[PDB]
Amino acid sequence: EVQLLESGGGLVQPGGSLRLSCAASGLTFRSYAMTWVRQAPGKGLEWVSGISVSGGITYYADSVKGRFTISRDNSKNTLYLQMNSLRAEDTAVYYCAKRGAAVGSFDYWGQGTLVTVSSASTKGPSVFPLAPSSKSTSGGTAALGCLVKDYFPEPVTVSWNSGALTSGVHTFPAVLQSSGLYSLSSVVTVPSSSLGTQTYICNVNHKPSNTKVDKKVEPK
Amino acid sequence: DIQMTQSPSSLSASVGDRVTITCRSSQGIGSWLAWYQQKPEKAPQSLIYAASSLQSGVPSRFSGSGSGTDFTLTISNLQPEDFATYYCQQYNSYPLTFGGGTKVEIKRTVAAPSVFIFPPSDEQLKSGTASVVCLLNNFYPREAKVQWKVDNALQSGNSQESVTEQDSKDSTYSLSSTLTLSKADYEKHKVYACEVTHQGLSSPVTKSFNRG
Amino acid sequence: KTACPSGKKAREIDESLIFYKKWELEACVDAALLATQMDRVNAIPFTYEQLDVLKHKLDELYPQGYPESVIQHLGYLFLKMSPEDIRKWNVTSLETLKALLEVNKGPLPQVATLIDRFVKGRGQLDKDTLDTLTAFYPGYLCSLSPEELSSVPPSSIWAVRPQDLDTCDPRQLDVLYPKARLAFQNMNGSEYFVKIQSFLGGAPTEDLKALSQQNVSMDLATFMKLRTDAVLPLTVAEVQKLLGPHVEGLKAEERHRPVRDWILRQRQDDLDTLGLGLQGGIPNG
Ligand SMILES: *[C@@H]1O[C@H](CO)[C@@H](O)[C@H](O)[C@H]1NC(C)=O
Ligand SMILES: *[C@@H]1O[C@H](CO)[C@@H](O)[C@H](O)[C@H]1NC(C)=O
Repeated sequence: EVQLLESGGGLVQPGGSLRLSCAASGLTFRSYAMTWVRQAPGKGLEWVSGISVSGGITYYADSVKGRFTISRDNSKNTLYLQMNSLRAEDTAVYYCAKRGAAVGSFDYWGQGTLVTVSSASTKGPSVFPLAPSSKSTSGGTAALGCLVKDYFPEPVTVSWNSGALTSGVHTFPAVLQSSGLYSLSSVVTVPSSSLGTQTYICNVNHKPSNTKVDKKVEPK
Repeated sequence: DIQMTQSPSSLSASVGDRVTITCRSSQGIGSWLAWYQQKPEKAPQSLIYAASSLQSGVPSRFSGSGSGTDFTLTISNLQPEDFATYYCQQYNSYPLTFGGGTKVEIKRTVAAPSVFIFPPSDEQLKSGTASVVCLLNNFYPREAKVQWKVDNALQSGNSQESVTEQDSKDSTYSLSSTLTLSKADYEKHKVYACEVTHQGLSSPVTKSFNRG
Repeated sequence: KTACPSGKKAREIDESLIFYKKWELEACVDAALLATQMDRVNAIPFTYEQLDVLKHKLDELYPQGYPESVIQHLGYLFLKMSPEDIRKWNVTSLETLKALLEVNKGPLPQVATLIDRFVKGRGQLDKDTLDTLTAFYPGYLCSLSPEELSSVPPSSIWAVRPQDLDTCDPRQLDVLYPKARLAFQNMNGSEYFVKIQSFLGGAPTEDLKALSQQNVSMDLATFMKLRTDAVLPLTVAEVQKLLGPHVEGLKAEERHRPVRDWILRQRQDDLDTLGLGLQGGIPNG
């Protein structure tokens, strides 16, 4: 039943504030030292802070010295990270980790909550089809897709014909244009014969903006 | 700041292999070493505490050893569930440190990219900006090179590439280039074409399309 | 008894003798020749029956003992040699010991009483003595008695491997730890520990406390060997100092032995600080 559910993670304007929250369940939170560990999108792991079993002694990275504050609440089964003066560099997924001992290894990690730190406003995505009118010329195979421009923040979920069609689908990892707007694209590669007979919709969902979209892709 | 540094950074191996990863602290850290597995879009998981000890629920094919400033995660008889990034961490002294990670990939025969291209939807062209895509499907290894020519004028620094994690079934990569123009600029020119050098293909393949 | 038939009178220990019957060997083989020609008797494929007759010969010739000469090439007759006989030997050599124990590999009551006669003469159980003894019967050392072990020179402790000290019970390791602690006190730290490590079965509280201060890194296995009585009066501090990072695995042995008692003897408010989640103790204040 062991579950660490981090939350509070969202978008923040630089120099802004934000407080995170790891909800423990299926352990004696009273009797364990926790830490925060963060991971830059597509870089490695970094320790951020750490609270004792008392709440008394608190350690931090020089990176976050006196901008962050680790707190705990054994009553409410919660661990907190206050974060002020946030910069671009603090954008990451923050994992709340449970040590198997004070001065030990982190033996359980949370699914982890994402913090984006940018001035860019929450934009829901424009969606656009990639018609396979001249990808059928591949012979036996025909590639078609849809394309998710001008969106922020991360992430978006793209499934095809309502999660039903799954085999030969490639949702590519998002980039980020000069606009400072992330830009994604998903394709799926299918027999040429099916085109027209079988209808193909891609289903975009952008939780940040509430924007979700079903878009159909057809050659002619 | 104790510097941890791993070797290698990237390692391709086949299933049922004995793979050795290295970790090397800048300073003595006795036995205060740990190992962490991470598979993409998921949280890290504990393998090893105290340089040697297995965490619980972890296969025994996982064997940590070492002390002082030299350590060795060794995965005997590799499984498919073991192809992942591996992270060594010191908890001798604050600040706590992980290494770079070690992307452990599946190994296999080469594969030519299947290559496609996609003019802009007139849906997009109404709004303004106008974006051509070039899809490389299943290939090996990752190193391909998309290169956009428009009316035989190499376009530089106006296309963002992007690549899948190695597949589960085909253990193979795919790629997407995204040549962004203006409405006007798209209107102005005729032939578009991504030229695609890869090891698998003998000569640079170049799929092409003309406006209308 | 009887006289030897014509011709059968053995002038040399040849192969022919394997064909002579029990009684023919009794009569025809000169005892004095057997002693001087003892080197050859190994090769000659005699039966057990036939050897009983060759044993009893030499018994007559030396009814007070046995020259090291005979003892050297005694061959396969060691097994037939009753412990009583051996209790009165002047062996005084390592190569003859080796010789006798090689065939002994091919308890054993004879083996025991022989070894006791080599040391009983040699005066002390020396390094090189115990080196070759364990090369045939490693658990020898942990086969001996608490009292017996006192005679061992501390210098000899060096010859011991960890292998030996698996069959060793407490009341033995008691007598063994002191000696090692003298043999290994010309050392410190990353040196001292490797050596002393096996013997900590004997080690009392006071001696464990000192080790903590020397920033030694112990494991849970080694800890589970420490005397129950010697664990009880250690702080949560001194436990976490010994075990260092291996403390993580201590949760597992909560309801075991050395630490079971320790946990109960400690306040809940003390344990909590270990970040392990151990239960049992005094909730004070
Ligand atoms: C053994 O050696 C001692 C010391 O010289 C000697 O006195 C004794 O007679 C010897 N015993 C036998 C049985 O030969
Ligand atoms: C033991 O470690 C401590 C740090 O906690 C430090 O005083 C020194 O490095 C070591 N001291 C001794 C006596 O080994």
